[PDB]
Amino acid sequence: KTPVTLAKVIKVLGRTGSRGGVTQVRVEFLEDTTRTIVRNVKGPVREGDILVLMESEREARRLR
Amino acid sequence: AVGKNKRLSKRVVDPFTRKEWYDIKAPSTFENRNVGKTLVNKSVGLKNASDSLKGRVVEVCLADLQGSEDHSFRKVKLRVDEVQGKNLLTNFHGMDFTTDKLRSMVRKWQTLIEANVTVKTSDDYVLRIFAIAFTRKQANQVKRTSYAQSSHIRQIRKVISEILTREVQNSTLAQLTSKLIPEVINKEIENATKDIFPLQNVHIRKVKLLKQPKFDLGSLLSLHG
Amino acid sequence: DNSQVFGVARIFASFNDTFVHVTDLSGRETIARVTGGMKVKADRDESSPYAAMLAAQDVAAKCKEVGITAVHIKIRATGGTRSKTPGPGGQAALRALARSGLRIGRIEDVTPVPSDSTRKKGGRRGRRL
Amino acid sequence: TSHCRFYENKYPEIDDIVMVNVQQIAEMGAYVKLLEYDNIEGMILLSELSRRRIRSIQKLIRVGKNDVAVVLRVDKEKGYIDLSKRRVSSEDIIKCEEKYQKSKTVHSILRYCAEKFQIPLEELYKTIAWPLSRKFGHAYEAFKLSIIDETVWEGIEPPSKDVLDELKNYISKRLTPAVKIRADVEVSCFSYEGIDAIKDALKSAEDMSTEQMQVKVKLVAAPLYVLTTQALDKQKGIEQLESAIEKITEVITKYGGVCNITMPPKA
Amino acid sequence: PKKRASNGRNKKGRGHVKPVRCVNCSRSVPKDKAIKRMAIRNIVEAAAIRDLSEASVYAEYALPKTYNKLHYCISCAIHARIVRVRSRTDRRIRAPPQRPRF
RNA sequence: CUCUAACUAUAAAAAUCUCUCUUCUC
Ligand SMILES: [Mg+2]
Ligand SMILES: [Mg+2]
Ligand SMILES: [Mg+2]
Ligand SMILES: [Mg+2]
Ligand SMILES: [Zn+2]
Repeated sequence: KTPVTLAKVIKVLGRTGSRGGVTQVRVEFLEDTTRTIVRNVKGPVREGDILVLMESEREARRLR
Repeated sequence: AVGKNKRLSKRVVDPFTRKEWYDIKAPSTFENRNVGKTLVNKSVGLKNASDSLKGRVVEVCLADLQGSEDHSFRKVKLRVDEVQGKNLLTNFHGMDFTTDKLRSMVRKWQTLIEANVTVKTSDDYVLRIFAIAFTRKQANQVKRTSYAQSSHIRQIRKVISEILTREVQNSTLAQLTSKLIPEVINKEIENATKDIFPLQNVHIRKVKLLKQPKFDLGSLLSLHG
Repeated sequence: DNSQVFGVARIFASFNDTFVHVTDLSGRETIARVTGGMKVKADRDESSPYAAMLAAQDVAAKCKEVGITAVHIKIRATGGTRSKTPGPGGQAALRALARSGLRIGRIEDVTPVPSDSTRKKGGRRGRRL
Repeated sequence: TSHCRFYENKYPEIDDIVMVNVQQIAEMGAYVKLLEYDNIEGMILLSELSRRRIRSIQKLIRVGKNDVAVVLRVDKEKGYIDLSKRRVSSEDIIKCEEKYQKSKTVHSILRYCAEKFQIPLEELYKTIAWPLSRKFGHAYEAFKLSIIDETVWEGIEPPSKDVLDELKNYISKRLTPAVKIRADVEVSCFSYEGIDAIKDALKSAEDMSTEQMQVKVKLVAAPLYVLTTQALDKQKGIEQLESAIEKITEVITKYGGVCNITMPPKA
Repeated sequence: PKKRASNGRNKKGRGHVKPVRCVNCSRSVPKDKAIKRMAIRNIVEAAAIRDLSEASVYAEYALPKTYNKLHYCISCAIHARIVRVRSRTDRRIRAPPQRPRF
């Protein structure tokens, strides 16, 4: 199948990673807007973007 | 992954076509007597399943047997002994606490007192019972610790031991379980040691079982329905 | 009860290669044993949350085909004389079990904790690293 | 044109061992071409490339050379492979070697056939190699049989009978083998007449020798008589040596001496 | 010289106590010198509380906690961030770090 | 002038180093 889902960030939880080049945000689904995840992003984001996810059960873990 | 040195030192089937479900029936001392279902191989003439069922020990939360949630942290093990066909009967096998509650009450700055007693009930069932109690900070104790001296602990152990012996030798595990459900032994043990020491959280945990006399069908069927 | 056919999830999450192993109430019958190392490549991420996630999806699918609709979680650490703290993957395994339609009842921790260890491996000075 | 994969389908299976020629290396990994199968590309990643710590890639991979690998995931829509290299057991590489070697032989033979007949390898493989692989699991055993027993060409349709004739000619030209089966018998005779005994023994030995394979009893030591045979069929020479041993036993049993055995007939 | 008048052990009048093993490196360390941390946590964290609540029978099921007293080593305690090097006038303070949250 | 609640979770490898030291009295 093609379970491509979307998720609009509601807040950005600083920038993580050893490189210092990835960030961590709290995304909320376009559907069921009470269901949120924490996810890692690689690039410039701000409050308002719509990420595309091929997963929904994954949660972000701080990169070391 | 998918790695295996193949150090071996299609005839494939689905093992669920040759299987079915039996039902677990609780003793009448509990309310929700419909416990659950158990998966079993299909009956074979050479080896009958009903032989294989007997001896099974199902582990069920006590609150799942009485509907309430005051018995959430307890747990009861039932023994499969008699199969009526598409429905089997379970006798009491043991009791235990949930580790969550046990660790929840085993806290610092108070002495835990443990009482152990191996006894014989009114019938020839032989049981082992463990009781656990915790000294209680008084409702006026500005002193922060709540420790108990060794003399108080030994006296409390003696009292709990004699109470447990009394309430085992004077009843059967049918009546004993019917007594365990409303944990009146806990209240009685707390009251009998009220003068010695406060003793918060007097509980009876891990009611073991060490022997069964014979196979008495009459009371087992009498215990159901 | 509305005939929720029950099982026990019985997760075992060591510090490597967590286990998801559902059984009936008795526990004498084992179905859908698929583990963490069953589904992930690196051989080092058997403990990873993704490993337990895929293992959990497989056991959920297999049990749903069976007929069992609700499960009882029995989380176990490696236990014994070992670390006995729950593995990283077990929590993801439980979350994915609760995701895939299955109903959840009576989470318990059943790690084998001793009244004492016989002897803990590593010597008196332990693992020097 | 080397194409038309060895197996009955152009795509891999989920667990197989394979061998690969590297074509290039990128930063995330190398998308390289499979040789156990025809040409389909797939990734080997650096994290699952080397056994030890990946300090260098030029020393390990050696682009343009042949390595062992396995396949973990497959794209069965347009063709893409996920492969592995660290998970090759000590036993895996040996059977990979033998499988690739037999495949390479059966590939080079039919590549010569295609080049001499100027017909694409696809049709030739579909007409000859595929039914033989169906019948006996692999065409090389069929080639060995055709060397020995010629019934293997019954029921198979070539594009033309000239193709079969030229292929049989190349079988006779290229796959020439025998096996040097050697045994050593201890002579222990101290009897009265003992040279006419050996003379009669090898007179009988060369009497039974078939036209296709020779029988000669070589002398290296007075006790140690060596028997060397060129097993063309690899199963009748042992019978030949056993019959010779029977004859020598019949010779020695009545002159007055005895003999012993050190090396029975062994390849 | 004495870096610690308490010598670190916190024994003062026993002579010998029974050692305990490290959770990480399994170092046989005396039970009083060893750093003990009581990890009481939730068997399911806030990351899955909503999911479990929606997908669980027994409405308002009080989910259980998990309790473990961890007996760390001391090299491990420095390395695993459990305990930190302190100023020489700050080593005086033995009160825990002021109630992380109220 | 009355008060005990929240939380996790990193240990790959790294050996050695030939000078030469110089005054404070208003
Ligand atoms: Mg160190
Ligand atoms: Mg010093
Ligand atoms: Mg200290
Ligand atoms: Mg003293
Ligand atoms: Zn340590």
